[PDB]
Amino acid sequence: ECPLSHDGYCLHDGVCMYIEALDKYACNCVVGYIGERCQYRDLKWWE
Amino acid sequence: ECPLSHDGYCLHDGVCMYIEALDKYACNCVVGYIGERCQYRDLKWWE
Amino acid sequence: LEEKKVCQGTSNKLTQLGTFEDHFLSLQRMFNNCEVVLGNLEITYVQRNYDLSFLKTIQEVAGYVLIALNTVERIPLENLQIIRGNMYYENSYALAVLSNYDANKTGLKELPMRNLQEILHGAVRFSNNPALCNVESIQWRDIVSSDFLSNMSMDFQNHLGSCQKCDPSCPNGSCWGAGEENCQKLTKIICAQQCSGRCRGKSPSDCCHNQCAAGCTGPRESDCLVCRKFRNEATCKDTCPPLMLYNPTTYQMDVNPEGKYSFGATCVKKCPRNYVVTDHGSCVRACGADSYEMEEDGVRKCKKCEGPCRKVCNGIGIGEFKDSLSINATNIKHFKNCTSISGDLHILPVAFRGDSFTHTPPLDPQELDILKTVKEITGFLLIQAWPENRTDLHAFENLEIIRGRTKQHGQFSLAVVSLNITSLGLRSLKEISDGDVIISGNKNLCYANTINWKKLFGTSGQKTKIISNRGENSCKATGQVCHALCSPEGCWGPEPRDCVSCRNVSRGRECVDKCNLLEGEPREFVENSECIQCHPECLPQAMNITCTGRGPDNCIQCAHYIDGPHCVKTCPAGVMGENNTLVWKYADAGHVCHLCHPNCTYGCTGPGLEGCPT
Amino acid sequence: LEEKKVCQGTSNKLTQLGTFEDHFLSLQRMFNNCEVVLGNLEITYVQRNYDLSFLKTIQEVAGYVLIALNTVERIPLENLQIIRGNMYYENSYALAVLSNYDANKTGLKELPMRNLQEILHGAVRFSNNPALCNVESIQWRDIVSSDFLSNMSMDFQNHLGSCQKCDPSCPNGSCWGAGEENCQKLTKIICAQQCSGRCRGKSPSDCCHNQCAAGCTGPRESDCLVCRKFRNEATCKDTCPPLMLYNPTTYQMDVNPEGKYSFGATCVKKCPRNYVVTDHGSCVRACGADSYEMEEDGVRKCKKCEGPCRKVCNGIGIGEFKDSLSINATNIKHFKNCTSISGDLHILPVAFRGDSFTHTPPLDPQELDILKTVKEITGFLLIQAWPENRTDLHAFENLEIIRGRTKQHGQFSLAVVSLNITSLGLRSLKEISDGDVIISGNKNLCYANTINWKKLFGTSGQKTKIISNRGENSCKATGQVCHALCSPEGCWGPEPRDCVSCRNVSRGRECVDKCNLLEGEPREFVENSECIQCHPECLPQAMNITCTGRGPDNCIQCAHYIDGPHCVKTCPAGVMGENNTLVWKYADAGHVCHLCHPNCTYGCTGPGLEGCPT
Repeated sequence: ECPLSHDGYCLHDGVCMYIEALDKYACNCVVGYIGERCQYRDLKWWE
Repeated sequence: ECPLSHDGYCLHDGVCMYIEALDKYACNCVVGYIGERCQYRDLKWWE
Repeated sequence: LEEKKVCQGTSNKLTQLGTFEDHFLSLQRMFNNCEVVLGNLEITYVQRNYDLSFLKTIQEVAGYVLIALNTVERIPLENLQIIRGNMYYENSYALAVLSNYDANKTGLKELPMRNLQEILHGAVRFSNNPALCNVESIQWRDIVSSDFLSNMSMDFQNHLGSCQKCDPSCPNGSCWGAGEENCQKLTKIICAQQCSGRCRGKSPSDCCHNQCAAGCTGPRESDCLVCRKFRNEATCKDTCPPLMLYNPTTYQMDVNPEGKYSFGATCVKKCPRNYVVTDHGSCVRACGADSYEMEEDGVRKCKKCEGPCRKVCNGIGIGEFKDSLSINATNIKHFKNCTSISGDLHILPVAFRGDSFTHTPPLDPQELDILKTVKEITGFLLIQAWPENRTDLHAFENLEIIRGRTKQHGQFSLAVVSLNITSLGLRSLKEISDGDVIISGNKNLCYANTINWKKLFGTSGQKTKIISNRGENSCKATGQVCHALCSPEGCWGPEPRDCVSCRNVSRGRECVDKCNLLEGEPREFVENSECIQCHPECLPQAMNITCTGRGPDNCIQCAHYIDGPHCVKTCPAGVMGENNTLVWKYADAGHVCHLCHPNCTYGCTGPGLEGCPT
Repeated sequence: LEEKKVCQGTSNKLTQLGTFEDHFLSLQRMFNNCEVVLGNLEITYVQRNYDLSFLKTIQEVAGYVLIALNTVERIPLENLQIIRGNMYYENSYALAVLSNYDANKTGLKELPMRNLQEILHGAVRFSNNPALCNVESIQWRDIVSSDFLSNMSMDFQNHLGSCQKCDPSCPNGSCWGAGEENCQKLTKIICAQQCSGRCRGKSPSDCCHNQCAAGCTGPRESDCLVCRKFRNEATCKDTCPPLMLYNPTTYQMDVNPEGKYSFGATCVKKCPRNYVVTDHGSCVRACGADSYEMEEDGVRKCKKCEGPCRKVCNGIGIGEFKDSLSINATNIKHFKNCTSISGDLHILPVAFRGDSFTHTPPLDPQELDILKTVKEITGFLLIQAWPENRTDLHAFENLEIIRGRTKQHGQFSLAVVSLNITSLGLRSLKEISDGDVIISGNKNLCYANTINWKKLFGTSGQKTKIISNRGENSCKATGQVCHALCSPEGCWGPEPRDCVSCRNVSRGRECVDKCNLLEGEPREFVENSECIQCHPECLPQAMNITCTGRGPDNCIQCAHYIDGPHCVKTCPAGVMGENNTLVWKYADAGHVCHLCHPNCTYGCTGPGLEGCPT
């Protein structure tokens, strides 16, 4: 898990994983939310 | 000469000459006037 | 047919939209039957034994390409031709392939990107994927552009030898895969010195037009494979053929019958019915620095700024809004008096919450009354958060129209998702023109399934998505049905204050059963279902109508006197005229106003001197 | 001389300018030392022993090239390179040689036109040169435009053969008359199969640019010899680089850092002052009828005219006015309400005398007053006849400005020669932007040397030529000098109406010494040395000034009733007003008016209701 520096980075209840290869951080958006940090709600498929 | 058809075809006191080769009609502009029918007046060299 | 099947492409740099199984469904729901990716292409977190077979019809990508962090074995991009790298991944690369291996040193093996010919803008990056084979010997000087030879870093750790070696029937052992077909076909560094770029061979007549981007068939322009600039539906030009051409003999402009509007990387015969046409016929999003708009016979030209032309307001993202992703509590002040937001509006639940990432403090809910003067939104409207205590969208009173220049996900302009609100709060919305509406997720929201959007949608083909919004059953029972008098087509609210148009007609801000034609105290007329009073000088007609307009010019009979076309109360007696000469008139038989004698100074009660006595 | 010395080129095509020695001297000074003919190149009627060695510098022509009826030896046109043929001789040809001989057949021997390499338009013709050699073995399919090959009319019988054959060192012995360098040098029928246009060798690697019009030194656009279209002091472009590019990534016109304006055929940075700029970036002479030239501080383009549109009026020489040469008594009615003239105006004695050849009756000598409404001339004004009765230009007294777009002779923009008029009559000339002016050959005409034309000239470089007018002392010692009640300079005649500037007050137009400040019934007041009349309703102050401006509140002591900022002959007595109420005043001894008691509609005369009946 990413350190105590990127808290609140992942909107809409997504976890913050640390990519060990590229040395980067990235979200894991729950179903429905797309975007770099899970902001939007997939409108074409759900509501 | 020119026949009884081009009377006044040559303005500004211009004699009408006949070119029998080309079967074309042309003026002999008195000195000072230019143009196909001697209508203009050469300003760039005189009044 | 002359158009392809486009798709929008991802934008999630390196996220994971769920688990490995419900991520793949996001890949195949959007990249299925693609022909040209309008955005980007990102293949990430595709696990072993997963079937990638829809990647066969992808012929062109308008952004970058990211093939990183997956453990599939074969990705068949066997039709990718050109990467017109508009956007850059890592701001330097237009095609990146990194870490395609799981823990036990295995992963991606093949990559049949044989048809990849040119990468207009950007670079290529290969690092740390010790399972990809045969793509190490590919000479890259042929595909990338000229200058982009110091920023296309690359390295290949292919030492396993577990792949069949290259076929010795290819140009210097440059093969993308295995077989005679999968071999790099150079078309940039093999042909004659006097070639202008792409060249399907070596003969001095093989050089291609400098407007083909990935090789050609013949030296013409209409034979390009993919082109670097506009497309006049048969050829591939550099700039669209202008509407009017000069004339070096008469110093005039001559109409060009081959007139095409430069509509965003393709020439078209006519701008869309919702775009602002530039002076020299080029569809643009919105003319900027100093101009207006002009709805003349549909063609929304924009003429010029003169005087106090108010400032226009740019939507989220564009301009200085690249960092923030919504109207957070550090930029809502810049919307102090924006009255036409040329762009888009994002209301994200991060606004009212406040994040320690972008250091933006929480937004005060009453700050949203600033938007009470936003008369126009040209792009799209994504409504995704709204304070609980509020009963409806209070800010956006009428909006009057949303045009839809840009859209959300390329399909939607209006978005009302997951709102606890009770009412709409949008009481005119008269001419929504482009895009669909997603109004769903609001658990308590009645009077939505009565608005006839076909009366509002300008473009033909748009549809509604009104589902699962406090189902119409029992909305009448709980009293939430709108006002029972106004003609039912509208009623965004439960009051008669806001209904589609009106019961029958209207007296300003109120609806009525009928105008005051024939009878009534004030005489009126009807236009657009509105009741306007006749000029006081029209005579009360107890028989037929009274007037056909506001001005005294449309009266059927004047009450007092009649000064020509107009109906006057008293004929003029001191009105300024020409040459500083005053004006005096008189009423004759039919109460008609005729002028005095030029002499009569204090006026006259009759024609000439025989009218103005001593 | 970086810029090519241009000449005008004749347009006679069948005329004799005096005698033979006169025709040749006029042709001499006209074409002496000029390197581009912007017109035509008539070389007719030269004779033996003359010298045409001054034709050794003609390099381009912009129209037909006539060579006819001149019995002479070689015509050393050894440097012509292109005949753009913008106008055809006999509607067909662009290089027409006809009947170059006498009644003894010793005519045009040779014509070393070797350097000619392309005729951009029109056919050719070479009839009837009995002694003409080696202009029969040249390729009229290499030079002539590949379209007009059906109009060619070569026919020649050198049955007096006396010319040798020249050095066999060039294609098919295609020799332009003698020698070895005097023979053809072709660049179209040796190019490779895949060459765009002309070339310089035979290899497929040496085709010329697509914009060169006659050969090229190198393979680059900056190496053409004669630009086929717009030039840039550089690479011969095809259309000047536009001002704004499109940038289809973000749909908005981004400007170009190299945009230039199309001035006929050139790419200049800025349009000249007297030329209408356009939004497209093209200096023009006029624009569509759905517009008018709105001045914009010397960048005066033309925007769309809303509703009614200004009456632009096409001058003589343009449009339907083509077969006409002056203001016939058939096209005078077409200048009725033309406040401006797009084009130019010709007045010649043929109009007053009547042309039987054109079948137009003489002009009514008083009909010229129709032209009074004319206010602006775009081209030039040429007057060569005015009726002897009138003594001034009684029809152009309202003319304001002469632009100078299409100027006569490539020269003088105002020409008034061979007149009989004492006073000129142009009281309203204020500026002649570009051109020149000659007023000469007027026996009884004066006041033309007093005006300071240096001020009326817009640009710098213009100059006047005023001679042969009535002498200085024939005017000085006869009384007909500049008026004393006028400026020390700038006068157009005796009458007070017209003498430009004034040294004292002026009743709008007329320079006078003292206006009505202390006496006189209509009094005035001076502002910036232009005294203007004021209300009679004020009181005549026999001591000091009797008004302080124009409005009603500018009476020193208004003799009538004063209502605040307004004093009128009689204060309002029941005038309908704003807010749907009535203004009712009354009269008293102190001569002040106040609002009446609203009780009686008929208007009060005092306090309350006791005056007016109720």
